[PDB]
Amino acid sequence: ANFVSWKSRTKYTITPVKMRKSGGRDHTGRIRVHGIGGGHKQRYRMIDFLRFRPEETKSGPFEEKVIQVRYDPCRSADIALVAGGSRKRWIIATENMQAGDTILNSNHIGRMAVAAREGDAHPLGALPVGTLINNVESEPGRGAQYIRAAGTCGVLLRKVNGTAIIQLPSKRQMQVLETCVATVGRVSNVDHNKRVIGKAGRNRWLGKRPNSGRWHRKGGWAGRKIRPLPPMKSYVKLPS
Amino acid sequence: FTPPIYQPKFKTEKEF
Amino acid sequence: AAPKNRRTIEVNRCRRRNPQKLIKVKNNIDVCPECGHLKQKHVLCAYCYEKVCKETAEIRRQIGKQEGGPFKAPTIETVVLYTGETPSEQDQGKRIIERDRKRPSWFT
Amino acid sequence: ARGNEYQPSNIKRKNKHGWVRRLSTPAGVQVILRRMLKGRKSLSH
RNA sequence: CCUCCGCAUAAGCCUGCGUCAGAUACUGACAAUUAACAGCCCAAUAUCUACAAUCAACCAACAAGUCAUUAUUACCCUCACUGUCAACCCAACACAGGCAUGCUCAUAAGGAAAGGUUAAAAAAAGUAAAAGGAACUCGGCAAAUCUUACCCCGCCUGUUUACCAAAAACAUCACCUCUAGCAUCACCAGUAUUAGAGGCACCGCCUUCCUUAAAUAGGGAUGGCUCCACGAGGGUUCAGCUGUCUCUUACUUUUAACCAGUGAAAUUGACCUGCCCGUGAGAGGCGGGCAUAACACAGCAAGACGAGAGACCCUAUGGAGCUUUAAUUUAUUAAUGCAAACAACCUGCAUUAAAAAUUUCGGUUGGGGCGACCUCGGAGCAGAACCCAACCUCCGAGCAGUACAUGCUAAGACUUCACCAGUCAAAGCGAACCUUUGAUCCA
RNA sequence: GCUAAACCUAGCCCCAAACCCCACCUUACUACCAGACAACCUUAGCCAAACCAUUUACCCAAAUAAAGUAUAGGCGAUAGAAAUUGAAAUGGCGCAAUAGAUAUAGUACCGCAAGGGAAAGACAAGCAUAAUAUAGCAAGGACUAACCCCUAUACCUUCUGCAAUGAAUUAACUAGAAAUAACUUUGCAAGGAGAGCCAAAGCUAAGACCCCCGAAACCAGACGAGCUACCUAAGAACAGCUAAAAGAGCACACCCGUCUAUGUAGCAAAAUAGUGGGAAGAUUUAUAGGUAGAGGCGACAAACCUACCGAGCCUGGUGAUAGCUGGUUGUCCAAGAUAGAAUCUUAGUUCAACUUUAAAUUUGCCCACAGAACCCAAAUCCCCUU
Ligand SMILES: [Mg+2]
Ligand SMILES: [Mg+2]
Ligand SMILES: [Mg+2]
Ligand SMILES: [Mg+2]
Ligand SMILES: [Mg+2]
Ligand SMILES: [Mg+2]
Ligand SMILES: [Mg+2]
Ligand SMILES: [Mg+2]
Ligand SMILES: [Mg+2]
Ligand SMILES: [Mg+2]
Ligand SMILES: [Mg+2]
Ligand SMILES: [Mg+2]
Ligand SMILES: [Mg+2]
Ligand SMILES: [Mg+2]
Ligand SMILES: [Mg+2]
Ligand SMILES: [Mg+2]
Ligand SMILES: [Mg+2]
Ligand SMILES: [Mg+2]
Ligand SMILES: [Mg+2]
Ligand SMILES: [Mg+2]
Ligand SMILES: [Mg+2]
Ligand SMILES: [Mg+2]
Ligand SMILES: [Mg+2]
Ligand SMILES: [Mg+2]
Ligand SMILES: [Mg+2]
Ligand SMILES: [Mg+2]
Ligand SMILES: [Mg+2]
Ligand SMILES: [Mg+2]
Ligand SMILES: [Mg+2]
Ligand SMILES: [Mg+2]
Ligand SMILES: [Mg+2]
Ligand SMILES: [Mg+2]
Ligand SMILES: [Mg+2]
Ligand SMILES: [Mg+2]
Ligand SMILES: [Mg+2]
Ligand SMILES: [Zn+2]
Repeated sequence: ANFVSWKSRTKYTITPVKMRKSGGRDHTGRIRVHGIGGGHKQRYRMIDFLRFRPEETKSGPFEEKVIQVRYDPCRSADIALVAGGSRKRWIIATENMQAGDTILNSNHIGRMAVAAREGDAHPLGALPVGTLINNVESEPGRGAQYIRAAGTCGVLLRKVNGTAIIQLPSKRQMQVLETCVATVGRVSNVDHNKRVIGKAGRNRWLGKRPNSGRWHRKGGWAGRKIRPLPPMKSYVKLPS
Repeated sequence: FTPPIYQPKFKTEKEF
Repeated sequence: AAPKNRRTIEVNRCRRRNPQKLIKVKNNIDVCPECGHLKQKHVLCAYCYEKVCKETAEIRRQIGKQEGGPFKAPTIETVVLYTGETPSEQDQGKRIIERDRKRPSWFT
Repeated sequence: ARGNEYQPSNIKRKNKHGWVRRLSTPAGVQVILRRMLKGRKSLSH
């Protein structure tokens, strides 16, 4: 197929980008993921997941003003247009982020624990143990990848040496260098669980389509079965 | 079902 | 139901050469004593009728020219006059259709 | 109900069976070569 | 007198009812659609752009909705080219079908249901119907009317077997289970309130009588439950309504029949093609009787084992599909292990899986289940050479005991009806001094 | 006397020899701007093995011979060398328009496509002249005489045998291809043969003998998503009333297809009329694009993927295979019959038995006695005669 990814834009921008739906299809044109197709046309707002991104020819901790908090069609979380210095960027909004609020993005690992105010980003080394966090990086400067969905919140479980133990929302422990940045608080749109789809049409609007033949293997779906050993073959299906 | 078979048109388009 | 056997030409001849299928000879054909044309007894002579139809068509063309338009049927009688004819006392107050030919012998 | 499977459109015809698409693959080039060998008046569509 | 028709665009088609001349909207010749409509574009590099739409003003949201421009640098010429017709396209057809959009909502546009006749049957559609009003029928199907009530199933709106099934089936919100801690081609420019897969079913809670006169019909005395609403679902019912029926009739149109024109198809061994009884297991044709001038036309459907298709059973060391604890593999992937190259990556060799791949379906017993049997020997079972009652009945053998010449050789014979195989055996040599199966290949 | 009937070269087959202006890859046949993707990679399977699973000949670089030998091989079906040896050089006991090329042409036409692919040019049948006469396989025996009389259960094939199969009819076309031995007739003869091979009368040569059509399939490589299924991009449509931001109600357009009737070679290879469901949505729909066959797609009906999808279509392997069905064409004569065993075998085959031909030789069949068991019938066997 003549499929070229829509994710071709190279320069970050605030303008929503026209994104092409896939239908669950590979670049080969064959269905790779079932149950995807249609839905409301959407525009993609490029999220800057690296909260500590000091502006060009600038460095050090910087503050930013929350211009607005907006619904994002491409996420469970709602996003925040936030402006600092002479630039604007989209970030993931925390639970109580409001328009006009101020946000701190620092790389400073203070000797003492920094007062953790919801919404600001500090290196994990600077946070008190037991603080709720989100938008957690795996490596310093990689960019947030974990705890990004609406209402999610990891816990800074431990800090020893230069390594911090985080409890991901799946209640799995993760080891990250304490120099990696995370933002304080739980992600916004905390009521995303309680939303009721109500009707099949709403899922169709969200772009989920009812799809069958999801396995493509001979015989379709087949649950795993325990293959009895030769000694145990005599007891597999004992008649009544 | 067996589809109908059409004879060639020339058999029936002949003219003096 | 399909035929069980081909019908023979002998059977077919017996069928399609029956007197019921043969064309009957007409015995009402005679000769029009007027013009000597063949006519059936109860039917008008074809040639004489064609004559009358052609003359009527000419008269009606003249009538159409005189009327000049639809929905112009006169509320008065009509008289056809040929070359060398003059309206009579009875033909007074009747629209005159003038024909360029002479009065036909069969017209009166 | 059936029989009208052909819904003509010159764009689709040329894009599906045209000379350029035939030459776009080695298999289609061999299609054209077979038609030329047979002597077809119309090599492509 | 008739039409959701017409006119345009799109798409498609490609000169396909313009003129003339020859033929019976055909052939040939001649002509024609004129750009303003439409198509065919942009000089780039950068950098810009959060703020829907819905009369966009209030109100109302969620499903969150392309609108891409500006600064600098280049730039000077100017209207080319192409579509433009038609009664049209896709359906083999001048096909009652398919066919996007803008306008007209009955036309200002576009058309003609009747070739002529007659007024049979049967057939189709329609209209009307005394009295009755479901008595019809599987069923109130259809028609005419307009209502009532309740069960079963599915929560609902949707989806499906294009062309016999629209459903109780599939989906579905809701819920549950399982898997996954993560970036530059799907999932996803997402990140556990996420994503993928499976199940389940919205939700919510608790843990003999009646009906009719007659009623095989109907209704009522983690699961168990709860039917709000909805349904061309499946049952039942009141009332009404009706040609469904008692029980059919009349009329109109189509069809029909006759006249004229044009003109198929399945089918067909040949036919000079009767009835009764008999035969055969079923007769137009055979036997015995009977009948019997010859042909049209219109009906009918008893026969012509009517025609054309199809169903049921059986078979084939015929296919194909499916499932597996059928057999054979693991080439390929995925894991490991060992070597190889110095962790990644990769090669080779193994092992385990996943996914697959290839292949098969013995015989006898109305079929199937559960069986039993399949070779050999002995007896029934064949009275008197042999052979045979297969199928079948009973019994026992895959030997045991003995000897270790119970060796070697060799005339002549028998034989399980073929062959294979299996038996007996004189003479001779040598020691001593017999009573139950299986080939070839391969090891 | 109509329809017809006939014709002979247009060409073709097999050999030999010889080695054979302009436009056009974009939507081809389109005068005129930033390239870069540029190719290489065991065939498989049908089939034979009477299944099938290892296996099962296939442009080779001198014919013959070695030799179907050595070898290989579920050592079986079958496959199969080499050393060595060393062949010389413009025609038709071909077709003559259903033949010979498919060919007048890869045209017309058919298909979306890949593909498929024609026809034809120079008194047969059917009818008419001239319908028919009781009764019957349509005739035969006849007869003065057509009929009347008497006799007479169509053909082919498959069944044990009549039922069943096929056949409108004419013309043309349409189906027994070969070795191991034998036999016969020549030649020469302990040798034959124009190297090789055979030879204890052989050797050399000739003559005689082994059909046609048909699956469902399998695999390879193409072609197909202008239908349909799903998806992508960017569009469009949805009156009126009720209701009020609704997978809301009634109901147009539009989409569908509940029920009935008509239609059933039809208007239609799924339509028509009425009725009915949806009709601001999980809606309908135009345009362009995408996913391709063991694959796609599927709100799962094994549904749909160009009218025939439990697995598309085309071409090729391919003249697949068929123990099954059907067919298998001059005349005449002669001989000619039921039968055991084994078999993944009982729809087949091989051996036996029977059968046919040729040949050699001498007994063969029938049978009178005599003879064939104890346990406790009819007949049969055997053979001097005849
Ligand atoms: Mg279409
Ligand atoms: Mg059609
Ligand atoms: Mg008319
Ligand atoms: Mg009429
Ligand atoms: Mg009444
Ligand atoms: Mg009743
Ligand atoms: Mg009632
Ligand atoms: Mg009754
Ligand atoms: Mg009804
Ligand atoms: Mg439902
Ligand atoms: Mg519904
Ligand atoms: Mg259906
Ligand atoms: Mg239906
Ligand atoms: Mg009842
Ligand atoms: Mg007529
Ligand atoms: Mg009888
Ligand atoms: Mg008969
Ligand atoms: Mg009759
Ligand atoms: Mg029949
Ligand atoms: Mg015995
Ligand atoms: Mg024997
Ligand atoms: Mg085989
Ligand atoms: Mg020819
Ligand atoms: Mg004749
Ligand atoms: Mg027949
Ligand atoms: Mg499409
Ligand atoms: Mg509306
Ligand atoms: Mg609605
Ligand atoms: Mg669907
Ligand atoms: Mg099912
Ligand atoms: Mg098809
Ligand atoms: Mg064959
Ligand atoms: Mg004889
Ligand atoms: Mg065996
Ligand atoms: Mg057999
Ligand atoms: Zn006269």
